[PDB]
Amino acid sequence: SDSPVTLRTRKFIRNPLLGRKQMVVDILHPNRPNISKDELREKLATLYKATKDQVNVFGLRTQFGGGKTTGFALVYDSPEAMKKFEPHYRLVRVGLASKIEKASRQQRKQRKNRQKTLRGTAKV
Amino acid sequence: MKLNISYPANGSQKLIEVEDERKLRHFIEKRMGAEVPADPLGDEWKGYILRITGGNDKQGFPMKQGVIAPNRVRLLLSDGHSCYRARRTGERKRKSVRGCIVGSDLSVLALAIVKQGEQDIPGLTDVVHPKRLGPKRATKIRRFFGLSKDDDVRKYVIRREVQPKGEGKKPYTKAPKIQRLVTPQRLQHKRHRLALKRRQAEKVKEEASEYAQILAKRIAEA
Amino acid sequence: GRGPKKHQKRLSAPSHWLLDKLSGVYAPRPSAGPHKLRECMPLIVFVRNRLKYALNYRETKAIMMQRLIKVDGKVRTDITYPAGFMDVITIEKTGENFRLIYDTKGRFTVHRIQDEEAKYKLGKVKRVQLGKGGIPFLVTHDARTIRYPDPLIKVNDTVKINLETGKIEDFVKFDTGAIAMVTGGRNMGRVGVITHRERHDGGFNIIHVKDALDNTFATRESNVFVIGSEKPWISLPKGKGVKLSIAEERDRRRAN
RNA sequence: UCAUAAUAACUUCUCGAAUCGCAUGGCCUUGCGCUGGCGAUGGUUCAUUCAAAUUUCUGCCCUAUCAACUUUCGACGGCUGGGUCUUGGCCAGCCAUGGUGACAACGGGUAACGGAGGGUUAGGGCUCGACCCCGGAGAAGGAGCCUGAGAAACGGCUACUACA
RNA sequence: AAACUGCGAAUGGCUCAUUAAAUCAGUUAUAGUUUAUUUGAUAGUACCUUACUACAUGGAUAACCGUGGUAAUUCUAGAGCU
Ligand SMILES: [Mg+2]
Ligand SMILES: [Mg+2]
Ligand SMILES: [Mg+2]
Ligand SMILES: [Mg+2]
Ligand SMILES: [Mg+2]
Ligand SMILES: [Mg+2]
Ligand SMILES: [Mg+2]
Ligand SMILES: [Mg+2]
Ligand SMILES: [Mg+2]
Repeated sequence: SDSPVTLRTRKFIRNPLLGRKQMVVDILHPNRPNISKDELREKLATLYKATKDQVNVFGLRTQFGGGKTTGFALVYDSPEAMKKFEPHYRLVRVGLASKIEKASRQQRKQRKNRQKTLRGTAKV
Repeated sequence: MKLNISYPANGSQKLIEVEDERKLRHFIEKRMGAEVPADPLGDEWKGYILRITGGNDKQGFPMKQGVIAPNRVRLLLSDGHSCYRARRTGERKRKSVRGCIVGSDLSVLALAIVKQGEQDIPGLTDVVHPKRLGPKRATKIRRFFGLSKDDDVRKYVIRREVQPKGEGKKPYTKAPKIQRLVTPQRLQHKRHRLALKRRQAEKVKEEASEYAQILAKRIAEA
Repeated sequence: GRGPKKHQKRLSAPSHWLLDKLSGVYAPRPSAGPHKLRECMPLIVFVRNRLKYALNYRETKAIMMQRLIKVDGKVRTDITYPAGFMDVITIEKTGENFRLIYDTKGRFTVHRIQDEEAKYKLGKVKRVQLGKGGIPFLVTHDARTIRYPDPLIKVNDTVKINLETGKIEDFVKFDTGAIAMVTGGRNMGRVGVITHRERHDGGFNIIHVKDALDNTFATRESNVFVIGSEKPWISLPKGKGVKLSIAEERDRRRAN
């Protein structure tokens, strides 16, 4: 939208234990619906002099009546730290990791139960 | 009446079926572990001695040796019993078992060659299956090739070439990594155990010496 | 069959943990060690529910066994190690040391010690006997066994044990006029001065404790913890172990 | 008669490491010589932890159209032993005649699991509590048992009855 | 990978059939006991057996190869190793 998106940061803390920085991000976006997770990430990256792959955000809940969203933002010191620390479900949604394709939960359990009737190398 | 003949020396296995029981007549009242001549089975079996090793009745129930009964019985088996595979720690199960006395009402009987005859049965003596080498313990290697205490066991290891995954690469060999062999690591571990043991030795004695020192000076001033 | 329990219910968890009631059905269960479980404090609660580093179960589990948290200078990879009283928690990655001391509300607080208070601990003498070889030995409140204590440490004394060798620097005798902290009962986290000691044969002797505001109290020697002979040997949390009523607590907020 | 120490002996003589990884470094009689840390698993005793198991005092709804109950074959107790992780009529032998009850024993009913608690009440109360928590018991109905620190386990086994 | 070994499977979940000094509740004791796990300590011993050795002892068994049985089970046997 024509009106600028205002960035805010509260509860900022430096956490070298996971090699990241934790904070809560506030958005002031009047006269527009909301901001996507993607465009939120570059704005954080350009504010913290980091890259898109340096930044991940968890959950954006828009405040009642619009014009404001809040959420938890996570920026990392190194890209390797993000890959080693950020959970796999977060990696697949942001796009730089492949989903671990696997069968259905019931089918895997049924697949396992058939194995219990087999012994030795006959299983494979 | 199918017979499963085994040849322990050559590791040969073949099944031959006999439709006429009169050649099995001398086998009727025998017992598991009995060495029996196979003259009626001949004439290709002349000069051959067979040992009874068990058999299955017409219902597939195995023979458990030591059960003196020509019929089927139910026993409470356990971990070490010879016809039960316990799937749980301490679990016991009652299973049908055929007695050790061989005879009629039997499907397959297991045999073993005891003494070689002057014949060549196709499938038993004609084939000499190589033994699945080989020894893995250090002393077992030492006794097998007759080494000495100061010989290098590290090089007397049985090889087996393996063909790579059709890539045209150079084939290599696997080896039975020898266990219970002396390494500097094992000697270092033995050195470390005594090193830790000795370290505790002065620590307790100096604290015992120390605690005596305070008591000595405490009583003097008291 | 019958055996020890392995789960814990969130509703039945100790109150001083200050756990969210709607977060889940279960609560962390301490394994064993610096107990009693009533009261103690799991490592996960200390790092997740007090520092949020460590936001949920996965991250705190990663932190625990990256070998970055030293309880009393010792590496602990137990996600639910029972951190207890006077225990020193160290995070070299951020470079600070924490100590667990009860506040007036009766709950463990995030107390900070800078550089030198992490070199020792105060422990309460629970047992003195003769060892396997006629060797006198001493047991503290944190299961620490000392194989050679001073002969004058009888019972209930507080010994300053060094945190990299286990040796005793000094001890405080349990007598009137010593600075004491109440570690149990209704007066949790209250620091005062021992005034009276009445002996009742039967194992429920009472100790009278006087506060900095001339307030008289009473407690058993199962909850009296000696801190200093003339002045406290450690750094007290904010409030210095003085409990204020609901009115004065509100007034402190309105003024501040 | 504790902690602990000491002596005389004993044992189908327990433990006292024939286990694994990383770093590989020092010394002099240069021998494939002597030494060197961090860990992993495991190990005797003591303490500790999660506990478990018994255990003291007090407290349970209705019923006399339930007034005497227990004790042959344990009922109350004493002694010796066995068994148990341990105490104990827990059990085996010998001796004595005790134990409970109108302050309700014993027996019967419960459409009774106990409690923290729910509903409704000025005070005093009435009623419910299978059920998000603590304790108990059970896994079609009884009994028995192996493994195991921990089970009389049942998504363990064995036997009988019913069902299938 | 398979298999041997170790650990867990005695937690959890479900139900309220039995049960009226019984369970349970508050309060006591274990000086009348056991305890996997965790935590801290903790063991020097010329004791005596093998053909002997400590620069290091012995024999089996899986996995695997091959031969089967029974209509059928998370049934298993015989034979060669390790
Ligand atoms: Mg049960
Ligand atoms: Mg614990
Ligand atoms: Mg110990
Ligand atoms: Mg008697
Ligand atoms: Mg007796
Ligand atoms: Mg009922
Ligand atoms: Mg009902
Ligand atoms: Mg059973
Ligand atoms: Mg349960």
